[PDB]
Amino acid sequence: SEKLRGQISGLKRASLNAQDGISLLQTAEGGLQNIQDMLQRMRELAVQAG
Amino acid sequence: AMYINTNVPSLTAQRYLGETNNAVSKSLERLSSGLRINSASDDASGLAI
Amino acid sequence: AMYINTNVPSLTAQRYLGETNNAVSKSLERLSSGLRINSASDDASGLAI
Amino acid sequence: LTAAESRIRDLDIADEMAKFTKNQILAQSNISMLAQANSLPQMALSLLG
Amino acid sequence: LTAAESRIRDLDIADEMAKFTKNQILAQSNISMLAQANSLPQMALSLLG
Amino acid sequence: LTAAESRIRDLDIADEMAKFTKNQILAQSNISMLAQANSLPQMALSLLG
Repeated sequence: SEKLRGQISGLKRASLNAQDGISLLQTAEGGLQNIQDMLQRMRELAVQAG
Repeated sequence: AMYINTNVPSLTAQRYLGETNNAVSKSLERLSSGLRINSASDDASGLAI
Repeated sequence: AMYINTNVPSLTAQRYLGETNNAVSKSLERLSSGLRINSASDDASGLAI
Repeated sequence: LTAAESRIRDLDIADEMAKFTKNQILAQSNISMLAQANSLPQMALSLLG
Repeated sequence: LTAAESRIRDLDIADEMAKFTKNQILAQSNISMLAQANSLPQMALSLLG
Repeated sequence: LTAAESRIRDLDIADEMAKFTKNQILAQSNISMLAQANSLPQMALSLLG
């Protein structure tokens, strides 16, 4: 009983940690998307000249 | 066998409800956005093309 | 997992509606004016020419 | 950030309601057994003499 | 090329609508079954007691 | 200046509607829980003796 209780508690804590982790990557991909959006306008106005 | 605090079917229903809600959220996001891929994880090969 | 006080799809739809409405207003301005450039921000090089 | 932060605000209503119902059921059994235990001792002894 | 690129834009809206409708229908059945699962066993046991 | 000034008149109606629905739906839960809380105390002690 004691071992099973400990395992249940640990599994719950890991379940929380998973979403705690996922939020950070979501933020990172948002920032990267903004940067990628800017870079293409730079390239377009680059091919403008010449 | 009748016990107390053994509501396993409640746990099963909660799990299935969770997956259903996640699917609803993703479908609503997709159709509101009007895009297939969105984000960066739906397709790993179409973004570069 | 259902929540309360967690209406995020409303926020995302509000954002996308914002971009849609801003684009609509800009196009309305352009066609009503009947001029390509307008303002001073759309193109940086056509003004002098 | 508003999506991430609002994940430590409230649980699902389902499991909280489940716990509420389970404790509500068990309290009544506690009370009934307390009543019968209280009635037990002296009534079964006063006829000894 | 603009015809070629606009082939990964979004699904033909009909199938996304169908997915939304089916998931929305299924969620309410999940909720009702969860309610009955919460209701039944503890009340039955309390009746037994 | 009429564009600049009336950026401080009112929000979008969307978020106001969202908060209104949120608070209105939470009030009913408050009322129901208050009713159950008033129901519990004396009915649970009247059968002690």
